[PDB]
Amino acid sequence: IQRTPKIQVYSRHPAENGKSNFLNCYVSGFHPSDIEVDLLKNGERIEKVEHSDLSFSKDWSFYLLYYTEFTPTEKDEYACRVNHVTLSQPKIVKWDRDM
Amino acid sequence: LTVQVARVW
Amino acid sequence: GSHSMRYFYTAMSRPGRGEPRFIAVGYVDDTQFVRFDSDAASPRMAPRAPWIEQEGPEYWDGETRNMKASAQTYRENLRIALRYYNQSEAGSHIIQVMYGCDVGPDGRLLRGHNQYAYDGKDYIALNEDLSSWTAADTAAQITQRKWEAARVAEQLRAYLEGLCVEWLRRYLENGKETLQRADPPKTHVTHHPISDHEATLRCWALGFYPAEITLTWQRDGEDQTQDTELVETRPAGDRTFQKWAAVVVPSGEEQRYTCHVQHEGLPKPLTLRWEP
Repeated sequence: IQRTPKIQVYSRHPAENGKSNFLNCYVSGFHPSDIEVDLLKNGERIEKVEHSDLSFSKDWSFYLLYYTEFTPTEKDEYACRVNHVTLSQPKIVKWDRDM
Repeated sequence: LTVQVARVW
Repeated sequence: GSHSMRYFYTAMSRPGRGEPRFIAVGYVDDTQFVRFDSDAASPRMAPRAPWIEQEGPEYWDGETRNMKASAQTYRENLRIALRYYNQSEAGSHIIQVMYGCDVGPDGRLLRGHNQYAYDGKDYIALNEDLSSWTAADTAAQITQRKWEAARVAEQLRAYLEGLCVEWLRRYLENGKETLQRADPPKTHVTHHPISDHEATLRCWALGFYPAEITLTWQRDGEDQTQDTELVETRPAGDRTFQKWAAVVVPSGEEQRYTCHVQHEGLPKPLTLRWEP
């Protein structure tokens, strides 16, 4: 029995163009623990992405926070790409400044 | 502080 | 007010790719303060919060020794579980452990925890009496019999009532600046038309600690539980947490909706509406 990840893409602080910020991708509710997470800038993989230490919730499902420093603009599009054994194909969630 | 011994199943 | 210390172990086998990985993390409330990872270049219990850094070398060496010992035991337990469930040695499996103590304002033990899972399902758990066990299946019953024979529960009770509470109290004093500070949510309501006759009202809560929070929408003073989209509380990366709740409302009826926010950091619950 396996559980597919929930995915949220968001910024640490309220986004304003030109201001330094943190781009977050939070994956949770999944099992087993193996998971592949990329942060994308205009469709391409961001290189310096860190993540939290593996932990889990009371229902034993795992969660992880992937994050990177970034400066939002009007042009630049950001997303989180996630693969998991429960997923036949990687799942892409776009950053929506109001989500 | 962690518990000091783990138990065998 | 009330506080908790929690440790979370994950032991994951990986046939053909070396010995099972062992990861341990420790929390006080919603603040991680230590980690151990057997896959690190130099595995050791390491600090993850400022207030734990003051612990001396005997703390860090002792905890490192313990985690390496625990890692070996849980690698053994993974082999044992294969036998108990008649499973092949070809698959990857996971043992999880969570244990710790809850204390009240006076620092007295409220209750202890010591629970185990195998492949994400309940395996065995120490009951609230800290003296008996609940086993989830006939495999765990074997473990229960072993642990009853060796009187494991008494040793866990001793830890949970003693060192767990004692060290939690120590951490709370050493980290009082942050562990005993509630940051209230910064809140606002956003409004976005979906169509000519419907709009989304989204109630935001940002920058709050601890993670525990209640966000609710009411329509004419009645809870809209079933029609509210509620995202999981999420970490901002700066200790604080975020959450929102959204409802879809008929255009022109926005002022019939109120967002209600409850958080430890708030002197009284907040009521917010959209402000055009």
